[PDB]
Amino acid sequence: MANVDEAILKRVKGWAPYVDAKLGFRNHWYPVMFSKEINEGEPKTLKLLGENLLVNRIDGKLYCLKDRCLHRGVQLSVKVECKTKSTITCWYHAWTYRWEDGVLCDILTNPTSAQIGRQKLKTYPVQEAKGCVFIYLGDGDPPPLARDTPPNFLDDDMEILGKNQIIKSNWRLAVENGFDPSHIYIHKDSILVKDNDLALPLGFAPGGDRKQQTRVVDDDVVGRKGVYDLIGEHGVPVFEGTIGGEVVREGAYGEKIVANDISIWLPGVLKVNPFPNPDMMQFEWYVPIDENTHYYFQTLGKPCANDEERKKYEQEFESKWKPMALEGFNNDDIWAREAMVDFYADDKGWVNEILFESDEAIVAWRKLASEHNQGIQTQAHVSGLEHHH
Amino acid sequence: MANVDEAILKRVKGWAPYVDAKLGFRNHWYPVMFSKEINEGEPKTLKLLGENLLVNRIDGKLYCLKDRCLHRGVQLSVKVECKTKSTITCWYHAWTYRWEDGVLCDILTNPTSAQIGRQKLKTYPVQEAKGCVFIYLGDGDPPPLARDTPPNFLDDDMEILGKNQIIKSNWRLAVENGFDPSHIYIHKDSILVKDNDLALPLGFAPGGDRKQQTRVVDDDVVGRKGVYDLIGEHGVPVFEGTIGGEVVREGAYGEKIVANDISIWLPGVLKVNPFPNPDMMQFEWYVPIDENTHYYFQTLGKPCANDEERKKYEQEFESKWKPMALEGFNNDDIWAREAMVDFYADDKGWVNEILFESDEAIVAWRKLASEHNQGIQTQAHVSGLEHHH
Amino acid sequence: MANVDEAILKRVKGWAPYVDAKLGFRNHWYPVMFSKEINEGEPKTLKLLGENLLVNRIDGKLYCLKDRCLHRGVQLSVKVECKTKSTITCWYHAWTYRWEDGVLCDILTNPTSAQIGRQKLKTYPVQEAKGCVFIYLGDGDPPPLARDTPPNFLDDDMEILGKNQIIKSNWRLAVENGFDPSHIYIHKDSILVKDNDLALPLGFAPGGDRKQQTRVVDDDVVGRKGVYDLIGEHGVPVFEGTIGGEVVREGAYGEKIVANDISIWLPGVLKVNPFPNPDMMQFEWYVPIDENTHYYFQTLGKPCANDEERKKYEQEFESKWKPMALEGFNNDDIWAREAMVDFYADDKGWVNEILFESDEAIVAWRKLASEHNQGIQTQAHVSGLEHHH
Amino acid sequence: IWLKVCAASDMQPGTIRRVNRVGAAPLAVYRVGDQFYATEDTCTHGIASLSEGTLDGDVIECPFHGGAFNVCTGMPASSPCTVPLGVFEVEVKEGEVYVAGEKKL
Amino acid sequence: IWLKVCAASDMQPGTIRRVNRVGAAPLAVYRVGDQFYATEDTCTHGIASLSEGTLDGDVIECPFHGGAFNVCTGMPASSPCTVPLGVFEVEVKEGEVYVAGEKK
Amino acid sequence: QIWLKVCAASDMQPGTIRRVNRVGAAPLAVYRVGDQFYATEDTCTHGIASLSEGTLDGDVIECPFHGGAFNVCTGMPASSPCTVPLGVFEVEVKEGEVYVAGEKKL
Ligand code: FES
Ligand code: FES
Ligand code: FES
Ligand code: FES
Ligand code: FES
Ligand code: FES
Ligand SMILES: [Fe+2]
Ligand SMILES: [Fe+2]
Ligand SMILES: [Fe+2]
Repeated sequence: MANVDEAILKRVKGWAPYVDAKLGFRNHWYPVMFSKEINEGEPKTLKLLGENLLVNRIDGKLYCLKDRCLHRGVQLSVKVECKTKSTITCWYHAWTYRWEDGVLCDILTNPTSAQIGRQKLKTYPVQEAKGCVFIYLGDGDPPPLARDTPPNFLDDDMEILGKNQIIKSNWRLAVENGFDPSHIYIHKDSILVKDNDLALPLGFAPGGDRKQQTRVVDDDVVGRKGVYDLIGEHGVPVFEGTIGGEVVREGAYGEKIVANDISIWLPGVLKVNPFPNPDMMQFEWYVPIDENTHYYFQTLGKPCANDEERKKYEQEFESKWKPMALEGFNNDDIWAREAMVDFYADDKGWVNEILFESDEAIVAWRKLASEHNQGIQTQAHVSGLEHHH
Repeated sequence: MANVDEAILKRVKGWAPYVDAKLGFRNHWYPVMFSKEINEGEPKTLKLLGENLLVNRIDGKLYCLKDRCLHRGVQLSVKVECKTKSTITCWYHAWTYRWEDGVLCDILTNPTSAQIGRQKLKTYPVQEAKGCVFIYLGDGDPPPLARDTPPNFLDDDMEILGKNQIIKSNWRLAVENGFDPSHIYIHKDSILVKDNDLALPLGFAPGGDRKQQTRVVDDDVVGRKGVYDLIGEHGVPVFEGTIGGEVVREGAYGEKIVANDISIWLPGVLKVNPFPNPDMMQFEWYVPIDENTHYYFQTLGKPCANDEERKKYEQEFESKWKPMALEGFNNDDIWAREAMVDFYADDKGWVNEILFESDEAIVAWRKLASEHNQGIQTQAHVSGLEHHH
Repeated sequence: MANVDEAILKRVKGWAPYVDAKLGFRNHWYPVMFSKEINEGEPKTLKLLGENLLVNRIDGKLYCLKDRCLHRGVQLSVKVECKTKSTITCWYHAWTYRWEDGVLCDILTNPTSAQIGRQKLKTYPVQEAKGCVFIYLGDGDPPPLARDTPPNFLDDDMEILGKNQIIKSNWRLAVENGFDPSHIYIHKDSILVKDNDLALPLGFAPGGDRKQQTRVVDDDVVGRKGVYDLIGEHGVPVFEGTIGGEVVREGAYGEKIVANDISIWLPGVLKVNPFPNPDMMQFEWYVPIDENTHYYFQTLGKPCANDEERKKYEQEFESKWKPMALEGFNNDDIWAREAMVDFYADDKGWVNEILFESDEAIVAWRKLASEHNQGIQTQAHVSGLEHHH
Repeated sequence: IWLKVCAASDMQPGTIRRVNRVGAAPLAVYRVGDQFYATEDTCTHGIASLSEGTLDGDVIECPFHGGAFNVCTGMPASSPCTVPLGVFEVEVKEGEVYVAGEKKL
Repeated sequence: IWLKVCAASDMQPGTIRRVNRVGAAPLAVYRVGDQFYATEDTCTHGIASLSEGTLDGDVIECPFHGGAFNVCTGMPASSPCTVPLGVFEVEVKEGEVYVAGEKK
Repeated sequence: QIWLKVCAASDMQPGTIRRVNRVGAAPLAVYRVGDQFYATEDTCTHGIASLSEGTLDGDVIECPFHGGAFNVCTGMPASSPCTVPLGVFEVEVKEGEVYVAGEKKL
């Protein structure tokens, strides 16, 4: 709420909330790291939706506390002091908080303080699923994690392996690039296309009405909100690029058909199926860290019926899929996202962009995101909500 | 066009347009590089008046396109894809433009798009003269290049040689330092002074009335608009600097008389004659790149009747002039410009500066520039013009 | 004024001037360097309260001039040119000023200029005391230095030795951390505690009413204004830190009793007595350089009756006190100050901080400073005071 | 040559009506007072449907970015629009509104 | 149980009086017009004394950071206050002011 | 040079300014505030501006260069960035004739 020039928001009537959501959507679950990255009694720091957080694993269970002391606002992490298994003590004046509920249970520098038991450090729900750590960056009782995950990600037999890193672009540029039907063009020379004999057109010549270009899901059995890209249902794949009638480029005429099932879901996770192989699936989140950066949380899923296949899958992942697909293919997406930063940096790109037919998919996402997000993260949420009268 | 606080513009009633022209003057020709730096089929990038541009040479002729795709605003130069001699294809979604008129002629990702043939990427006129590349950063058919050049620069027998670099200061600080009569003082120890036996005073004691201090040219047949510094016509050159009556410094008593004819011309090019030698001339442009930087486009002119004389001149240029003059003399101008940045950075310097007699020349220029510039470049010109009704 | 959002200042009714004094208090004496750091005819640059200053020693006496030429506002220090013993000549157009009164006495570039003798560069009183250089960053005749110094610093036999450095935090965060009774917790592991057998509590359990927590001094005859921290007069020192009633940390049970007399004084100098040894005193200033940095001017005073004693003290200072106390003890104060930057950087921490009992001392200081400071330094003072008829 | 849109009655002054055409791009009919006008439905600046925009006098504002056009001349009225809109001839013979199949030259 | 604070006339309209309780946290008694209310005196956001704050209608503004509470419900009316104030019912019998000994 | 012949009080309308050039000396500026006359140096003390080219608002003259201003009666600065007072010259009317002193007051 109130992150962009009001004159710009007034112009973008189709999706003002989305344009305002510079810092992301509050009250949604977000993956931030892999379970193996956080060990028992070893607190880890991270920034999510502009908020500095601390996550710890106690007796195997994860806990999340805002990494900002209530007293003078210092990050507790500057000098971690976990003096008892269930608490953390600020290094400055020793205010002590419980990981379980964030309650200020003790103050070593003044055991008689009236503040003890009268203040609470912000805590956020944390849940581990498929070896991934999700944090509910929101207030009140969280909804099922399924609401904020693409279909099949939580399937019992789905084996998830992935990678995570920080990318220098606002999260929305990442989301739009991923769901962009015509961005395939930047992948025409990827090693994966050749080395995995994939069929990859340069783009699509749309067919049918614009209503048929996408399929919006307003509610799943779990409250999921998303959009399916259906440009290929009535569209003509373009395999030969021409300029002035002359052929100047060709798509890839491989045998493997992939990525014919693409959908984007709130709070901002893409599902591409099948990819990068006919028997696999890719789920990737674009998690807001701050207004200029995001976590590019990539995961590849494959059904596995036993430890054998899982072991085999993990072997193929490390030896082929990770370097050839997650990196060899998706690396081009990273610099493409970075290339849009300047145009949207002053928020003017949201008004000056000139869209074409395939952008119906992006428009559908902006509208869906604007109508069904669970809250706009504001700078005030970061510093401290404010209200007068 | 509102680039500065209205309170400040209201205070500087004599040259408000000039103070507002922080980004430079639109609708003028500007030199940005030398012909030999741009080769056939090798697009080159640069920023002029805050706008990212691309220049290419096709069949020996230069063409300039704005380096920003109409679609999602990325710079085409991130990954140059010139697929046919006369076009350039955006690396992202393959929108293709013609170099000669900027028309969107093809889109490889969707050859049926309604945008094809209906959109146009901004183009700017480009003209080569004296081995220098000039770009008309303006709209509509361009005026003659001569209007924006100092007298004699385009003379048939004038051999032009020079160098160009990027300097960290607003273009106006560079211009004023250049036209500043009393700033000669910073050159009192230049190697060119001794190594070329120059006569160089420390300053000037003014003589005559205000009007006699300069000659304003606003009736030039070529349309040229500029000012001549005539401080030395009625004054008395200072050769013995004194403090408390005691001589503490002396000017150069060499034999070679130089820089007795100095003039500044819109959009911002200085002419110093004769210099660095009694038989040469210096022409230098201070081209706006953005609010904090400018190109210091230096050129030295020397009449030459044949290739034989052009070499001798070139040799002395490389071995003497360029090293001893363009650098040995002008390097002090560079950090002098940089030294004024802080005072004018907040636009307060335009109000708090305390001028003295010789600045009458600067004032004349500010007024000339304020009255005869062809347009004020604005950030809106950079991002995309904005208007309502 | 105009340093902080008015909405925020309106919220902190108890100490608005203090919250507004981001650049420090004007019209007070401030130490900026040690005498032995400024040598004869060797001008030194420094920034105080946001103003660039030049200091020089001529015939042993110190003089201070604003490091900004009245002409085009460049720093004279870019290229110092002291043509004669009693003057400095701007390197640009040679305007010459006298160190003694800043009067523009000559202009080498124009001896006839009407500005000569009719302009004056800003000068500030400078005074050396106890080997420390104090500059009165104020207007008009300065008050006695004693007014802005803590008691005993100027005592005849008090030998002063110190260290100075630039710290990346606003000066107020430094002042509060130093006068903060409970911050003692951060020093529990300081090498000084063990290496000097110090008795050091972990904190304090306050006793008595509010007024008893401090002693506000505003009746001192020399005019000094400050506050004494009397928390230990009715409060129980904490030596056993507990969580859930269990001892997790104990204080130091050394034999040497120190720091039982702590006071903060305007413009912002702390006095800790006795420290770091029972026979010594510590006086430290947190001098505002700009909104984000300050000088951490540390001094240790010890009575000495002759050269033999002061020579011995110096050797002990260099071999023990400096590395063990000034660095070994206070280094933790430095990162503690830096840790509070983010919270107060947007000025929001002044509203969102959650204080507890011992902060009563800081509140007293905030109120004293707000009421007895001699003026709020503003950006206008830095660029040039403004006033419209 | 002409297509039947609707009865002048079905349209309140200051309203827009989208007219779909088989085999062709949609058109937009605007009623400014008692007169009718028609243009392309698709905004020249992107892929927005002007029929979903807001009409103010004889100026239609695009729902996507706030660009606008004069529905009579088809000329851009507000940025970011720069490409004139295709205008079509409208006729109200006997309370019935008709739109020309092609844009008026 | 109940504590005699003072005579109703001892307080001018729109004023606040601090009530100290040995072995307990002080309370603040507010007089809004001719009505009386009572809450804990210590702001829940710090160590400020609400009795040294600004009363605007039925809302008390803390003197430290501008946080505020509705002296009738004890609920925060302005940031940065987030923890509800302890409220005590007040009784005015025969022009005499009495406040409950325990929150409720 | 004690009293300089300026013009007839009739040649100046209330609220106007007149520049008086002097041989071998800096110019003066004569201001008519109603039916009274005042004079100061013509050159702004903040730079090289001619105050006669400024704007007179009552008894305050505004410099055309940077917006600084002075009180024409006292010569004291009225608006930043001006800080140095102007020299004031006495003006007397003899036979409906305006005269300005050749030397400033003090
Ligand atoms: S800032 Fe954490 S206890 Fe003080
Ligand atoms: S950003 Fe250039 S074609 Fe899409
Ligand atoms: S800037 Fe110093 S004399 Fe000109
Ligand atoms: S699509 Fe209509 S203003 Fe952009
Ligand atoms: S102590 Fe009351 S609002 Fe902060
Ligand atoms: S010259 Fe008059 S205000 Fe600057
Ligand atoms: Fe991609
Ligand atoms: Fe120069
Ligand atoms: Fe400390």
